[PDB]
Amino acid sequence: PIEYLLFEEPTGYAVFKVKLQQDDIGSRLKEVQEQINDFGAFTKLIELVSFAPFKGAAEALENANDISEGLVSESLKAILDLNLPKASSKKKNITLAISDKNLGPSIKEEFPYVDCISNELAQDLIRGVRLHGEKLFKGLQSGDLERAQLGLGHAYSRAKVKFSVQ
Amino acid sequence: HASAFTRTQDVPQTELQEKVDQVLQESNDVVAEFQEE
Amino acid sequence: MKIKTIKRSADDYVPVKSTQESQMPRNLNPELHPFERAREYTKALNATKLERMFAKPFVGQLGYGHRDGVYAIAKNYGSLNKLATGSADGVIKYWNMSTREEFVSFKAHYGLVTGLCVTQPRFHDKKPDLKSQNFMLSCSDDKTVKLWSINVDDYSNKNNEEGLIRTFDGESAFQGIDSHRENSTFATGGAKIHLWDVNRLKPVSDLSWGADNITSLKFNQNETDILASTGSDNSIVLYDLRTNSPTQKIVQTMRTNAICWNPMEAFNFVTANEDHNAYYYDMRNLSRSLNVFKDHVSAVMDVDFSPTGDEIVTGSYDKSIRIYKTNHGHSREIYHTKRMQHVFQVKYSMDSKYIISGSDDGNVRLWRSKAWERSNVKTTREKNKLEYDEKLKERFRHMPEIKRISRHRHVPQVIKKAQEIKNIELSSIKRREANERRTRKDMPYISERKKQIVGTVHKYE
Amino acid sequence: SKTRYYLEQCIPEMDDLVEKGLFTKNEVSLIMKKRTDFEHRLNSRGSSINDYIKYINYESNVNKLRAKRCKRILQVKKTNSLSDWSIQQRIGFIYQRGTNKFPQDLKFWAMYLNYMKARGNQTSYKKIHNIYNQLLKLHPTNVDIWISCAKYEYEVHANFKSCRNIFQNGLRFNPDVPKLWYEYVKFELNFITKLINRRKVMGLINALRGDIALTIFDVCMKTLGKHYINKHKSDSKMNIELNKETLNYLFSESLRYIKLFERDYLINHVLQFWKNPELYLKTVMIDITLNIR
Amino acid sequence: QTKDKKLRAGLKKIDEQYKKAVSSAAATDYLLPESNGYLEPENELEKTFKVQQSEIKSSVDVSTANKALDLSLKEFGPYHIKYAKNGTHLLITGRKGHVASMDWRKGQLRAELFLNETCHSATYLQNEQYFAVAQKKYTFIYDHEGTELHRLKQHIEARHLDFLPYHYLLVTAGETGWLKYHDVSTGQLVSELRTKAGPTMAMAQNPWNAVMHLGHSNGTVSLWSPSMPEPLVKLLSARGPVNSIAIDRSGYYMATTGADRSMKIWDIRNFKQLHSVESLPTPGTNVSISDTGLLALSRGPHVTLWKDALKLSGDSKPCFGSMGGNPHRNTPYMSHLFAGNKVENLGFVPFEDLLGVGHQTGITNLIVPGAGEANYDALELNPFETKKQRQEQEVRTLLNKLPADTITLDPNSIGSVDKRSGLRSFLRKKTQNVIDERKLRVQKQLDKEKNIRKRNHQIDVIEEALSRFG
Repeated sequence: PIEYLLFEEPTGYAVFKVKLQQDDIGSRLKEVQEQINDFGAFTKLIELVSFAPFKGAAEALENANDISEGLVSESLKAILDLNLPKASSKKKNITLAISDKNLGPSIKEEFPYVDCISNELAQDLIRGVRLHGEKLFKGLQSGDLERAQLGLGHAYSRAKVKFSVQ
Repeated sequence: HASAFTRTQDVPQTELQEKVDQVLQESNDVVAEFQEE
Repeated sequence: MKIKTIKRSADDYVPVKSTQESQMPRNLNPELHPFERAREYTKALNATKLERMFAKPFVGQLGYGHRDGVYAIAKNYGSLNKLATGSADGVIKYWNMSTREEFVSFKAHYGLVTGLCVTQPRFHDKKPDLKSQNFMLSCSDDKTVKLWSINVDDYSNKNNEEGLIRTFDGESAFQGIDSHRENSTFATGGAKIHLWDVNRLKPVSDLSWGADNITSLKFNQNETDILASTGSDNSIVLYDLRTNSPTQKIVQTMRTNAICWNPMEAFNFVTANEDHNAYYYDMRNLSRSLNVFKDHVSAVMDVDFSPTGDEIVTGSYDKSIRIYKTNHGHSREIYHTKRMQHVFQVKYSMDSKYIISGSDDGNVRLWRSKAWERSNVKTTREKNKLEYDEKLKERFRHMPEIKRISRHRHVPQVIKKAQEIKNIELSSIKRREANERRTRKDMPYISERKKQIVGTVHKYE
Repeated sequence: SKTRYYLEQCIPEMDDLVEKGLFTKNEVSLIMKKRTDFEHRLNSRGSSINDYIKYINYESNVNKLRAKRCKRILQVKKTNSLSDWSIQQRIGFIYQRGTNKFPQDLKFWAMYLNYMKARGNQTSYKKIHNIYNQLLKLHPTNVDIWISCAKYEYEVHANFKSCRNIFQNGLRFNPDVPKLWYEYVKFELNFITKLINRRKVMGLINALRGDIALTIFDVCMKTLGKHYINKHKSDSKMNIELNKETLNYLFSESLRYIKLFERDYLINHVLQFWKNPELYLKTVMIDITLNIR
Repeated sequence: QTKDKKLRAGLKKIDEQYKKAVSSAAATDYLLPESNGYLEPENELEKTFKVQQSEIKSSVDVSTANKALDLSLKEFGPYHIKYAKNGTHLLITGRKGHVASMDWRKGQLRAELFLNETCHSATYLQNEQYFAVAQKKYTFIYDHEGTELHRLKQHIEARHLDFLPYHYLLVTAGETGWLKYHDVSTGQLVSELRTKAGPTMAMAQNPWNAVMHLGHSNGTVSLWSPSMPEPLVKLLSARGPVNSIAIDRSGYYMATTGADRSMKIWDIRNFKQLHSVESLPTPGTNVSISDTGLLALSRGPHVTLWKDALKLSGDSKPCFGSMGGNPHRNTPYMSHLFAGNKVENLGFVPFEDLLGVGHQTGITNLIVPGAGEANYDALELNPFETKKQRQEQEVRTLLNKLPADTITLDPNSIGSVDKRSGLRSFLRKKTQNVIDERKLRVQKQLDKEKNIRKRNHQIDVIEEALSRFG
């Protein structure tokens, strides 16, 4: 039960739907790690469902700062609101897989019907997604990921140091 | 299984939602051999 | 003079591109496909050879394990990764099988642990977190039942209270434990079994046929008010909860070390019995047994049903662990190692793919349920080929060559020699019974399923 | 393999089509040849939108030929067969595979939607809504597709509540689009005029109305100012210059709102909030021309 | 039908599954890609055996008319023609030394071998690559370039070698009266049988059964398998020697020609000869069967093709000329005759509609409208094969080769079910003998008790007075 998983990206958020689970007793195995490493075996597990890009670089910087501090952003709340199915708020909650235990409780507070997961298994899925990157986007447009990394890294670092034209 | 059409939580989440909602609330041979064999 | 000959559109048969994959026309005419039985037989033979070559049952073990031998195992029925193991030293551990590591390690008791169970209590003072914590229930030798929390990183929607929620002091030495599910009400079998509530320190009710001890218990899966108990006057007693009373007693010959209900029929259960046997009983007609499972050479120690409800895994006092199907009555497979000894507990896993087996050398080794089904997700072509080979081997199973190479499993020499000695002894007993049948007139033809029941109490007819 | 699976799915309607006397065996074989060609060209590597579109076009032509053949060779408008819905199901499945493989093609998404709306008699409200949910999940920042789904629902079903929620979600995703703000105000005034004309015909057989659009205008100007500040957010001169650029932006937009624009009262509220140099001269000339009107 | 509901339900379940399988087979028959070719006279005055190869070459496309070859290599003897099982490679072996293996469609000579030692016959064994020729004495396995891979020694004077591809088994019928099954994968003489009758004049394989048919000097054909050293069956077919035999692809009909101007059409699966063509002016040299049930006869300057001669009707017996156009007479479907050539052998092309005759000057492909079957199966044999696809299918066939002893008369016979120190050593021998005598004694006692039990199962005045005195 790992139904959806989130992935943050320098050009916005991506929400994937998991189709088949690797069995969680042999998750330490050579064969499951090798099928994570191979691309053609990953798409049987993960298909993209939504991908909302950031508007501008300043919005990207502020949203990255909010992810760093561990809070939820307006765009993130909008994406999850559009994507996740509203189930009953008492039993049978919808399972979202994320990467941060610190990000867990804010997601849970904003959506009482969702349940965050950051396991070794969820970290393995996010690791595979990060490894395969633009091949998983099926032709959907994105910026050059590495150029986005460089720009956002410099902007975030200048913000945390308070660099100055003086 | 939620969609973009219906409202999800039935509570205003933005200022747009709450303002328009409160104003609408105001507005209400061979043969022999073979035989041998 | 109207003629037409056979032309081939070469663009149809070989594509104009280079990346396009060519078509593969198929004509299923049996005149065109000649050797049905021979091709399918050799495909089954190559399938069994590849299976016997790819049989690799052992996958790993759970960390460093325990010190003095694993005597209690309790899987988590809700989740999939979590089990609890309990040594005879007194320490209980809560293994994450995913990472093959522990969560915590509670040095629990002074004496041995005699039972473990995992659960979630239904407190009336609050609703405890079903999600950030799990709960364990350890049933000791020195007259104590201790209920523990485990902080569990399953969900991340929070961010104290690590160990020993509650203790239940006792009067007799507790020996077995199980928990009535969906109601959080646990029964402990000591010298007389007590039904305990989680929120009551005193035992709520007493269940006792007679004043003899009880070795083990187990609730049934469906229709969850039915309990079954194994007592050391070699007797199986079914208990009931909604009438709050003992229900029916059957007295066998030798003591039944374990019992296990099956999760897909709700009134069948298998008993691991000390005369090398596993008896598969119905509930309502206890005057006979539905089946016998026969292939051990020492005392069967534990049994479990696969959650599909069709296979039984049995661990024995001999250092070996067998897997049976419900229909056959003989061992489908035997697992064994020089490093494992006296397998005292066996639990089939919860997704019906693996078999955890706790031996008494202090190691909890988990194995595969079939020695071929790899954990990786497989493409449709390979999955179809795999199911094809399995179905074909099933069809041609009983040919002599297929049977020889499918049954040739290597067994340790002590088990092999003990099995053949047992066969000599049985054949000699059989010929003596045959000579007695020749001489004497009135002897009963005892059935091999009704043989081992000394007597039932509620004699129905 | 998978192509064999799809052609075997194609078999039985062809069986019924040749069994009923409207297609001979040679025509059946030629159809199956073209089907094998299209299925292999789809399933192979390096396939393309051109291949999917050509497949759809050929199947539509085959359906039209079958319709003409059924109207001619036996003069029945609808046979009680399997094929008559089978070909349409095949086209729907082709569109499904195309949008599963290339989920970036706006033109293919639009072809799918126009096909389903055109045969919308036999289709489902729920099916169109599933298509729109899939597309809006994939491309959430396309005000064209947001406006398209809202306008479809408003002009076909006139579901005011659901179209309102559609616009609310679209504006939550894209605050930066004055075209989206413009179209939301357009829909709101169309709904108000529809309601007041409903009241007029009610009186025939036997204002908050502007204030909703006024509030939409107010929150529009606020968020547009914020987001054009965020785009190119530095000293007092740069602050003043970006302030004046944002002011020109918002006031050209409010001029477009006036061009969109009862009407006198709405323009009064617009110039009110505008008051809240040369632009001031533009305001007062708008005032004197309104007093002329 | 039995009156047990469990067996009724089980057999009905098996029956309905069988029905679903054959109906899906017919659905594939709808999915078939192509269609056969026909020849129709269209009138009453026009007869099908009046057409000519020039007329058909004019009336068909350029691809088949370019495929239908006519090679003339007059230097060496009457040539022998063998196609590969795919239908793409051709192999000719002259009578003196010429052996050529050619792709023949794209026009590439794979391997040319000049051998002064007089060759007789040769076959592509498992691909286009390896082919086996016969010589004056020995048999030779040859590689794809033309190099010598192996000199098969034991196959001495191999007259009629032939290969069978599911078992990977190379039959070599010779002259001393002998037949050697030789596995080519492991490289090992699997079976060696002696033919008691005489020099095996003709030979062909039943392909559905994969058994060997020899035709002896007596006038009998004989069916053999590499398991047991006697013939499975023997059929008196004609008198004198048997010149040639051919067997349908379905493995149902046999056509034999014998030197006393005789032709027999046999049913192999039921061993009753369907009929006997006796009106034969010259003795028939060769006889072949196509894949579409079409029969080919060669008298030496003449080749004749009959369509629908392989059934049980009285009209299905082929004749050579009808009086006034009798419909109940089987006129020859298509004829041809050469100038002064004696056709050495002939074989249909596998997946086109041609038959190649090899004769004294060379090679000729005669176009037939309905010779070969139209649409092949690509899992088994592909006329279009890339190199990786070919070698992969080769490894696959080598994996799923069938064992030699499986070759029997009924290819379903696998499925049947049945119920099937000094003093110590001396005294040990003593006690062992005593124990064995003890076992035999207790066996005799049990037998005596069972005999008396069988007896209990089956059950003078002075003698009555003296009754109980014994």
